[PDB]
Amino acid sequence: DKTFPIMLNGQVNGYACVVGGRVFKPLHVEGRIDNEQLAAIKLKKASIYDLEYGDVPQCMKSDTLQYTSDKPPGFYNWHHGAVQYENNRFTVPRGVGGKGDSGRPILDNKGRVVAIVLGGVNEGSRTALSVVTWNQKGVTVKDTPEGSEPW
Amino acid sequence: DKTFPIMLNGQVNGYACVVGGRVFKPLHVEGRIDNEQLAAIKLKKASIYDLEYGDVPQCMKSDTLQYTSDKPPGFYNWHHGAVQYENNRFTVPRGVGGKGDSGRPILDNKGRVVAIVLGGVNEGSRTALSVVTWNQKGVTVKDTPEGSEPW
Amino acid sequence: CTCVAIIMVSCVTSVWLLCRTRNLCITPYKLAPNAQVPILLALLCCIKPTRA
Repeated sequence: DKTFPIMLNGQVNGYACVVGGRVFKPLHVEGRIDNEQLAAIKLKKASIYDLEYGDVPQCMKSDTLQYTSDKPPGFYNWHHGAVQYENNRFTVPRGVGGKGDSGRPILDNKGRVVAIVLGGVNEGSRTALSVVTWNQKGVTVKDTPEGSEPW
Repeated sequence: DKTFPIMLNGQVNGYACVVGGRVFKPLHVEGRIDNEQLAAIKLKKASIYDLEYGDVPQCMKSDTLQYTSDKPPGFYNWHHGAVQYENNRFTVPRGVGGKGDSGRPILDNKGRVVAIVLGGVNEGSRTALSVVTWNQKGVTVKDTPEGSEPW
Repeated sequence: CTCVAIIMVSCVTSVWLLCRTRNLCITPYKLAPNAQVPILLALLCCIKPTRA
């Protein structure tokens, strides 16, 4: 796949994903993308959806395909495991869910991204993810649990 | 060990070392360290005692330890060879004594850094090195033999 | 106006040489944090207390 990291003071504190048409980078992290083809892109602020400008050149457009509605509870892959739930994400166990991780795509079995992880460090017995999601008819929402500290 | 060099338009002309709690850099060279974590640090200038600022955090700190007291004239290791001298520096043969070898640490048998070279290109059959060290009670002094060019 | 110029120049010069004396107090001893520190050079001549 393709997900270039964001580095502030040398170390890695976040990752920026590229969806088809627009590159999505969280703004609760700060730093600079190491790609010279991506650092020249203008930064456009938004709400906590964390938009950025889709000034991707025509040579390498459409990196990943997003996934619309009709989403089963199913089994969905994840960079450090798997999440099996639709309304929120699966309460993944401890260990996974550290720091410097927010920005990972959550893909289906076909490789279609359905979410972008932002928060939910610790949620009791198992940590619950705070992701952005597309609703029942394709509008982007933000889903959070109560008392979820960001990354 | 960890001793990152100093870059200036591609060619190597200086070396920067990391001690327990601080970083060092000689003043006879100009250039930028290629490490991004070692480039944002406020390196403050000083006198011949060579005070710099180790503002990097703990998680990579103390790659090597500075030498304690009770210094014999016995065996000391070196990047190009070995040295056996405490009051002065040993008459190493040719090959070492070129250009851009400033800042290379001088270590003991137990991997502990004793001195940091700054000069002494070629003094005939016997080559001396102008280094810094701690004299008797840990006070950091600078030793320069006669006719020591900046090397 | 000439008298306040002397009291301003000599004030910022005497504390300039004192700041050089304050700076040279430390760089013998900040270079080796493992070395012990005398009690005369800690608070009387210089400012730095015992740390770490």
